[PDB]
Amino acid sequence: RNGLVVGAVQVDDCDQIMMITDAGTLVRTRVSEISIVGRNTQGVILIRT
DNA sequence: AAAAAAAAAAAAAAAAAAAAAAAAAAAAAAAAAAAAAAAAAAAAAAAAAAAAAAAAAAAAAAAAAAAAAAAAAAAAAAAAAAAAAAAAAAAAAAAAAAAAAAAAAAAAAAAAAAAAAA
Repeated sequence: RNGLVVGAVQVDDCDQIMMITDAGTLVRTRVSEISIVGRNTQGVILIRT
């Protein structure tokens, strides 16, 4: 897509754990995973960084 | 023959070092277990190969979570001042091969001496 290019990382997570992500240019963040709903292997949703 | 420096007399100031003996620790150098790594054998799971198949991307289309707009408000990060940590550049150095000067052994031959023959 215009926004999405290449799949990067896959992490298994429960419904109350956080996902910390990093960017190549000295940027990161810590997000709560409650606010995103599972979907069936075909879709694009929420931009977190 | 003039200048300069060493050394020695005797009361003063002030320092430095080598070993013995026992018992414990701390460096520092070795054999020797012990496991990576590598060479050279047989051996055996994976790709190949082929036929056969059915599970998920297309396609229609609603709708429901969404990313831009608007607003208010909090305050992370960036650049400018200073103040420390830590590493190349350059120069210096102590043993260390090279050279030169003095001590001990060497015999050739003779002065002086000691000793004895007729």
